[PDB]
Amino acid sequence: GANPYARGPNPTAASLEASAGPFTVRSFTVSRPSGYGAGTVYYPTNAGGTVGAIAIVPGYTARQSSIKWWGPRLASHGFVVITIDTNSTLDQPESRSSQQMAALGQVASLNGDSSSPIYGKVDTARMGVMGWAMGGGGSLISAANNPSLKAAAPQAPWHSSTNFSSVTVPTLIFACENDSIAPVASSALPIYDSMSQNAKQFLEICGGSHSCANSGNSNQALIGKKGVAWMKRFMDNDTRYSTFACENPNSTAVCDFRTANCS
Ligand SMILES: O=C(O)c1ccc(C(=O)OCCO)cc1
Repeated sequence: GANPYARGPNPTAASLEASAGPFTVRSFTVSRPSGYGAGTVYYPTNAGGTVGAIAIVPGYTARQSSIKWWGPRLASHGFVVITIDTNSTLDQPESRSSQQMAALGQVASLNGDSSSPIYGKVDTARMGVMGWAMGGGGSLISAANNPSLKAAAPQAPWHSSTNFSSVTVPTLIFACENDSIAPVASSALPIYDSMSQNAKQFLEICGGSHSCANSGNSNQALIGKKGVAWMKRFMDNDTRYSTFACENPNSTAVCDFRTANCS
């Protein structure tokens, strides 16, 4: 019958482009981080069923502020979102992946903690990974190592190897045209081209610096619609989002669009 994971009203371009989704969001600071530096958990208060969880990691030198906008944007659509600070702001992609996974593990633990605001709010079997730059590379390593993850959506990713041919997890790569830190042509695009087994998409923002998908970006309507639609489609199996997830958005803000194996 019905998809047991579907949450929220039927989507529209306007409802996905809006600053906020349909659910009320609250947040808390993790009192004792397990395996990472610090975290903030964003959650819907009124989703109507258990929701999946997404862990988001910053880039080199960076903190939760760089990635914070995703917490309310995704949680308002029916997700538990943990944004993390790493043990060191100078940790590399492998370590960022371990930390990201440790954060997912703690979100799973908090689902079982009767003192937590997310007690019984999480479907621990449905998880996703995001992150910026080295954190984007960490997210891809997470996906490679943990193929039960349901979706990945890194931004301006970098890793010392571009070979992510082992990834079977649906992966959306946000890229920034004018990235001077992790140039598209040597980083995000080779990573995208490596992936052969999965649903995948590539979305490059015209004129974007390395921070083009960070908090305070000027394309939150398009980037947020894409990120939410990809997570809805693949973490929730929610085919109401198939077109939003798979379409070329036909946008003057998009300077490179690719997709494969999307339905
Ligand atoms: O996470 C980062 O922001 C970060 C990512 C990549 C690099 C880097 O030096 O890549 C070399 C090629 O451009 C440095 C910082």
